[PDB]
Amino acid sequence: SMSVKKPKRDDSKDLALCSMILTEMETHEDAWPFLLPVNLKLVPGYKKVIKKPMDFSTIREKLSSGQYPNLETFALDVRLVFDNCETFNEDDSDIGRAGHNMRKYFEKKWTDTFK
Repeated sequence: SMSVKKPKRDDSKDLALCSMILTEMETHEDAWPFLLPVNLKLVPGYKKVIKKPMDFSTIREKLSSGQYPNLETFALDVRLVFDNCETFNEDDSDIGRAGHNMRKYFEKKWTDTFK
């Protein structure tokens, strides 16, 4: 509350560390469904169904231009990529499986780096 603060967690490396996690996600062999925005002209149903599209290239641009206020807003956009994928793709599809694999990969790096 006013003039009463918990001790200061060092957040000065968060930007660099989220960049490293994102590089590791970008270079994973199963990243290909997630590298670029879904083409809304060429994929029927996507525009109407997926209210907030997100992809790794869009996160990389937001990261590089100071559009994440903190490391939690960064994790929210990564998770959004996988939540969108589960909404649109069957679990038993190449893209569906890719999404589960990447979410697992992300969540481990996240815990090991920050928790």
